Amino acid sequence: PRALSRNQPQYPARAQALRIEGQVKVKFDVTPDGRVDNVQILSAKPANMFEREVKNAMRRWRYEPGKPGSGIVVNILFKIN
Amino acid sequence: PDTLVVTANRFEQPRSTVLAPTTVVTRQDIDRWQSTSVNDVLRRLPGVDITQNGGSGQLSSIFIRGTNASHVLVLIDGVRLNLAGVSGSADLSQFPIALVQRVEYIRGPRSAVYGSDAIGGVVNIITTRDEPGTEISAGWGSNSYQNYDVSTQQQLGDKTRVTLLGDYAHTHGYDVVAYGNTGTQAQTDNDGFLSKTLYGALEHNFTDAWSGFVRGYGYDNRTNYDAYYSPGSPLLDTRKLYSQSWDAGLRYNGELIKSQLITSYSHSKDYNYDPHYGRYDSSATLDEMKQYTVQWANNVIVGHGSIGAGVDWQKQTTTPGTGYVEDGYDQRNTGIYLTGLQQVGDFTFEGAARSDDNSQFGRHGTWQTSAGWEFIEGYRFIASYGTSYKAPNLGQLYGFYGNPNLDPEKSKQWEGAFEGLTAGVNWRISGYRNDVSDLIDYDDHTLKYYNEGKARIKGVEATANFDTGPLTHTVSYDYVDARNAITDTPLLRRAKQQVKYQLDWQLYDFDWGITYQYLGTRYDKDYSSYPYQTVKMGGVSLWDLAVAYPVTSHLTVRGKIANLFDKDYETVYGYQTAGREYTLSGSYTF
Ligand code: CNC
Ligand SMILES: CCCCCCCCCCCC[N+](C)(C)[O-]
Ligand SMILES: CCCCCCCC
Ligand SMILES: CCCCCCCC
Ligand SMILES: CCCCCCCC
Ligand SMILES: CCCCCC
Ligand SMILES: CCCCCC
Ligand SMILES: [Ca+2]
Ligand SMILES: [Ca+2]
Repeated sequence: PRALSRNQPQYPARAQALRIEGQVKVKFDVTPDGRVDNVQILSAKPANMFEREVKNAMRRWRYEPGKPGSGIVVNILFKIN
Repeated sequence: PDTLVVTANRFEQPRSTVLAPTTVVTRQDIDRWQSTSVNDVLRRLPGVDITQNGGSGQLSSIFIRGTNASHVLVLIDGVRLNLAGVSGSADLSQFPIALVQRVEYIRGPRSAVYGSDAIGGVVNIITTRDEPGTEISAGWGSNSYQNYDVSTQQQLGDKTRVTLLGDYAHTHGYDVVAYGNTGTQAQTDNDGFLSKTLYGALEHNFTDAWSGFVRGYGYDNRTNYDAYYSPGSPLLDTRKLYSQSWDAGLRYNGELIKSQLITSYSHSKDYNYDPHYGRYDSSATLDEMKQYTVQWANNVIVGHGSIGAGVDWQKQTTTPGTGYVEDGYDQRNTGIYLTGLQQVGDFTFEGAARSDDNSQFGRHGTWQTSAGWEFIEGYRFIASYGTSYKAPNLGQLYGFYGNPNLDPEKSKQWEGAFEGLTAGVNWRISGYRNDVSDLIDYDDHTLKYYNEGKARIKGVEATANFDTGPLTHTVSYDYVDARNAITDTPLLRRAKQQVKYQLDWQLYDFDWGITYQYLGTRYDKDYSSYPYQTVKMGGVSLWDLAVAYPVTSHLTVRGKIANLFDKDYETVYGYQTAGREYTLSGSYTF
């Protein structure tokens, strides 16, 4: 599987206001038409902070048609400069 | 695994309300929902109960967490929308949806950081976006609805951006009936709405840190409604509202300090008249206001949070007869505020205090605090308390309907909330109480405003969002018990219960949305015979269905069915609602 567009998650307002960094690791599948599928959250730091923004964004992610895969894993890091 | 990296955008200033219940609506939400009015947006949101004296363009009222229609503070880019009327209630039917790029919405005790008179909540309509490109859009629906819109945002030089927008929206509408309010004879005319908007903005970065903007916009709305008919007298049946706003500002945006100095002017003219006698005839009314605001706000990052502080100045002047005050009025206000936010271990604290000096009412302070604890990873308890303060409008003191000894409404308010993330479900549940003293009402008998004692509001707010495979679920539940504490009688037009459920999914590149709403039991006054009795309206369920398809990379077509089962219902007794309505639209982007 190769990525074609992976729209960036928004930085949660509470996290930016409290100067909080972290990360979320995601696992999902890649359909024949380049749709992202069966999204799970494998780990998240800190808990109850970044998940919803990741899941939202991932709805829009598009990959290459057509080479599917099963547990494709992406780690997403949230940083404040 | 690949790593994506998300870096906080420094040009975003998040508010110190991280502990408050808040909702943001983006332009992606609005586009998808195919909303043709601002009310169609706010009605989706927790704590919000909207009523309406008909349909598009007719008066709508917003009850946040059981409070009155004037208890919601409505801001446009952080500044009060022009509100000249004696009722003191915002009518967001008149604000054009084409200007709305984001809505920021808060409710409960913390709301009054934005202004001490946000007893129920704050609705902040943001008209600016960062979205390069051009969009041309067009749409048609039931009751001869038509909309044409063009907007563009373009680089005018390397550090200078220009945004332009024009919008035209028209509907013939339907007969609102206005049962019991039309005097001797009903007016079976269709009651439509025409709204034309124009907007321009210019933003310029002097350096990476220092920026400047200037913006201007206006709209011209004509609405038809139904009114008291007496044969041989003027029938004030139509409204012409003109509005224009002009803003200019300087921002410093550093790593740790952010400062803005903004200057705003808004001029509104609201006419009600009989087309047959004319809009300048002695029979027409005009509410006209010029409002000038200067704000200076500052925020400093401090550890795990920040401290903010600022000063504001507002002047309102109204012309003779505005608010039925024979000669109009002049009102001035000077405010200072302080805010603080800090996470310490598993505890978060937030606090704000403001003081306002009013040319009429003198000096008043309000304040709020929240303390949160994450007691198990992912799970929080948050407690919060605040006060609020709302002076009568000068109309309610000095005009035809006025009572010069009216006292201000004061509110004490608390809330306790749990939030969690449990098996993919982001949930929150809170209970709240609002005690509002010296509650202001209008007396039908004597045609004057009075203080009517105290209101006591108790409520529960519950929210959940979660995804089940291809489906996204957004759910809220509200219960509100809003009573006049002296008579224990329920406050009118507030639903005891609401359920809101959004369900989104895509299949085969079609993006679908189902919206369900349950509106619970509501009391209202029957005006068809005196003394005016209270009626109870039963609960109703309403369904909307919306679909979007990207025909090409630049063209999307959308279709909507609002009230899919053509359910009859009313949010104000006597005022008919639309019934089942169809919309088709298109957006071409480049
Ligand atoms: C009582 C009443 C009513 N009003 Co006056 C009348 N006649 N109104 C008044 C009185 C004040 C009510 C009050 N402050 O409590 C009174 C006589 C001062 C008044 C004044 C006006 N009203 C006016 C009009 C036309 C209307 N009024 C109605 C709301 C017409 C009402 C018809 C109806 N049966 O609903 C009405 C009969 C009942 C209101 C009520 O019981 N609310 C109960 C409460 C719990 O609900 P609520 O939603 O929070 O009601 C609020 C609003 O109605 C607000 N409000 C009242 N009228 C208006 C008008 C506008 C434009 C706005 C933005 C707000 C209001 O006052 C309440 C806030 O406290 C209206 C639907 C009647 C009609 N069918 O013709 C009509 C609006 C038509 C439209 N869709 O735009 C005036 C423009 C009349 C004029 N030409 O000057 C004027 C504007 C006031 C303003 N901008 O603030
Ligand atoms: C215009 C006055 C604003 C009030 C803010 C008071 C605290 C400022 C103290 C400076 C702190 C230094 N630092 C590292 C956080 O930038
Ligand atoms: C209520 C606690 C158990 C939830 C565990 C689910 C892990 C995704
Ligand atoms: C995925 C096909 C859409 C049908 C949904 C309509 C249900 C009310
Ligand atoms: C409320 C006015 C009554 C006339 C007929 C009702 C049809 C729903
Ligand atoms: C440049 C227009 C802004 C208005 C300042 C009062
Ligand atoms: C689903 C809760 C609403 C129940 C109506 C009494
Ligand atoms: Ca009519
Ligand atoms: Ca009419």
